[PDB]
Amino acid sequence: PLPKTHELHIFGSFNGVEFDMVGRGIGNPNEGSEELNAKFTKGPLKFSPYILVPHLYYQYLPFPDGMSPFQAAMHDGSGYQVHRTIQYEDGASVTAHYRYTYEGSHIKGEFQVIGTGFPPDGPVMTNKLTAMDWSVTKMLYPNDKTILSTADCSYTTTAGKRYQSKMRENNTFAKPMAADILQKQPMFVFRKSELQHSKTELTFKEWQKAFTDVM
Amino acid sequence: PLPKTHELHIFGSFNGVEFDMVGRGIGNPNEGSEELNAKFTKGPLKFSPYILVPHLYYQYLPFPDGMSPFQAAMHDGSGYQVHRTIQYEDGASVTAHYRYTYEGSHIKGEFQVIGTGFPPDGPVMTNKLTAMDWSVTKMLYPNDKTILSTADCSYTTTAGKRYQSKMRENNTFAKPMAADILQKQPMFVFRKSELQHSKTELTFKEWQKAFTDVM
Amino acid sequence: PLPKTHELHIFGSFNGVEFDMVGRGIGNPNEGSEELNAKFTKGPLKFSPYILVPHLYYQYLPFPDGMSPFQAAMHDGSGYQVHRTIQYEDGASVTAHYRYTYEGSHIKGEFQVIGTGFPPDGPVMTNKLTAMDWSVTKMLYPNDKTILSTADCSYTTTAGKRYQSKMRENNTFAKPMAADILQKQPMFVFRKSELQHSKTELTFKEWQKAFTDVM
Amino acid sequence: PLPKTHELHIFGSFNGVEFDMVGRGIGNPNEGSEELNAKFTKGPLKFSPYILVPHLYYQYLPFPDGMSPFQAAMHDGSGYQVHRTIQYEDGASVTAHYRYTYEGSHIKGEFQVIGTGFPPDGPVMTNKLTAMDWSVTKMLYPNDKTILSTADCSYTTTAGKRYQSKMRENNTFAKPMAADILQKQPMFVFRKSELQHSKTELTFKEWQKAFTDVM
Repeated sequence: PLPKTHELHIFGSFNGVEFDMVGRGIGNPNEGSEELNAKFTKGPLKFSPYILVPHLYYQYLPFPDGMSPFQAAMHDGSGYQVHRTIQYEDGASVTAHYRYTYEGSHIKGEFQVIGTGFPPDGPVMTNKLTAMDWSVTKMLYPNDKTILSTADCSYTTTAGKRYQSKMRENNTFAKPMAADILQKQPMFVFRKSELQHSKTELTFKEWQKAFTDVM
Repeated sequence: PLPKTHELHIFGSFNGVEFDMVGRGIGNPNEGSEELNAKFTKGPLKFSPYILVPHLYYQYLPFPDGMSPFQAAMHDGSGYQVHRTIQYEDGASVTAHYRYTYEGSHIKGEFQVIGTGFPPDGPVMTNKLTAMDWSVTKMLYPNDKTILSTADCSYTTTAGKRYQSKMRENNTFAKPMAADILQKQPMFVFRKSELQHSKTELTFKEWQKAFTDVM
Repeated sequence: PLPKTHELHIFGSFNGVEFDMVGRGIGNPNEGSEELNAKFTKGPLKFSPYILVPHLYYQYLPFPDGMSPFQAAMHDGSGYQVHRTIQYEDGASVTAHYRYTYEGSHIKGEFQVIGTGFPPDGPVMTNKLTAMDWSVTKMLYPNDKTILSTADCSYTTTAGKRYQSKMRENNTFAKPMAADILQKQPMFVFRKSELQHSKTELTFKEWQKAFTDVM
Repeated sequence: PLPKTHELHIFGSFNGVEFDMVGRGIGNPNEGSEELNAKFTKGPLKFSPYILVPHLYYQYLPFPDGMSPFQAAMHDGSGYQVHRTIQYEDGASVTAHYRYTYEGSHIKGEFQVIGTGFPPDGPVMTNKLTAMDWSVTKMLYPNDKTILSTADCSYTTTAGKRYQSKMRENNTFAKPMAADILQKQPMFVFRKSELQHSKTELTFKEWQKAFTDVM
């Protein structure tokens, strides 16, 4: 059972201040596209909404020859969990844990996001991020139940210089990934993200494309 | 009030498997010592108990000329939160968030600890860790409510090759730290740990000593 | 002109033991292909020849809409230098500096390569590396004379487990890169490498392809 | 023999522009002190003289119970080489290789230093560094000929924020280090630095102190 709709709940804190957000979306699991609308609960954000982009659904991502491991684990209900760290060039750090429940073609996401060390005068706390650069993630399978994923991420700023980060995650599966997934390493994923936000809501879209080669 | 006793609740998961642990302890805040006993809330652990050492109370740490910022925040109840990431040389990662409540001289710790990507054949999952090397943490105060602390950590193993990690954390304070704290940077902290564990319990001791100089 | 032939001189040390290698080769600057043969002056190497892969010619890399900055800089003779760091998961490190001279369509490379801390019983020093995984490099242009390039690299080994590294470099240009090159960021590059080696010598090939998108 | 005098030759480049320095100094190998006078070869530095601090003689460093391995390698003439990498918070990097010859108690150092990616508007290239913070280096001995040393380094700057770096090195010994040295790990080294500079020259002092404990 592959997804068509999803809900999001982010909870946690930024620089010691609790925050919470809910959203709902749609996507196309055959084309790795998704979109989400989220209404900011109680007034504006005290930080750049662009910082939320990674935390705003790999179940929408197909692989070249068949289901992604993410899709397979939804389809058989065994599931996976995501444990992510992001280290920002100015010393800030975000840690995140993602858990999912499924009903038919509907995903429910419960995302714990904790951010600290954002400089009060930095681009995140002063809302100077203007967009997130397209990215390539590299995935390896150190064992049959664990994916290690790495990316070098970056945002454009109003200043003109890019705000960089290193993103690392483990994806841990309750059951082993299928042979035909494991035999194709490394696996890369190209992602494009678009965020438009106003005072009291945001609209998010992501396109993802898995590839082993470009030549 | 300075602390004299504490209790510990750790909850989270390692390699996707929930675990939970409680214990009780004592310490001397004039001398930066502590002692903790804990039982496992389910038979033996499925990983080296030595991996828990950083998660097993900086309120017991004084500074050279007065209270640590940790002590001052316990004393006036305004408090601090710890956000820690540990990256292990074999690709495992741990993220942690520490929160505290105070009842006079008593500390209640609620510690979320999430570990992923420990190789099933690695020294953590096959219990080859023998002890935690003595360590030096470097602390800087990038602003008046934030400490950034870093350390290069290592364990001895049965094979005799060290198991290394990099530890990084923010400590985020509700109230600005005192000017006299903010004046002395970098501040270093020496730590020694000992862990004795058996099948169904562990005993933990830590000594901590702040210093700006050794000459 | 665009390059058609090249020679290689690598000098430096691995774990404090000097080594030196010369080699010659050809490539197709319109397709991003190159190959190289090098005889060992003093018989089979003291470490895995696979470790040399990144050090065995971006002048053969075209860009999607015309010349790469590398090709342009060769064209006007103004040139560029590469300064590269590679950090291996077992604590080893390599630093490298590449300088080039040009005689028409022939490239002469002088590469200093210094490696240290490769454990004697590790996969490099005991020749357990079997191949270098295909890679994706992310390139940004923090200023008009500088590229910053990052890749997460990995080799296959005999014992099945991957041998990972992080590769970071600057490419520094004597004259600014063209505004047309500077406009399209990030720029990714896909690389495939092939190495075969005898007791006597080695043969190396590389295919590189630049892309801003896969969709 | 222990050292009492040294000369220095740094050669290399910063942001692809060659520089060269020669200098002369003295020190006390029983107390871990040194001083150096050094001259800028042509005109002033295009960059902060403070960036040079780590490149401006562990032979002066005694150990708590006897000679450091650095001093023992000098004494018997077998020697060691230093291979150092430094990663700066704004994306810059320096690699250095130190080689030494000895004539009795006189050291001759030949230091290759290569720096790239320092932003033209950053604190190095616009001369905003004001001092190098006191530092603690952690040393481990993964094998009997190899030290791994790590330190988190920081400078004060004119803009009211620190400029941080991560320094990593291997020190590689032509002869095995002594077992009395190999048995005590980790070993830490505390270092203090002072720098003064004019248009034509600088004066540098360092104090180093090895310690296994502070309690």
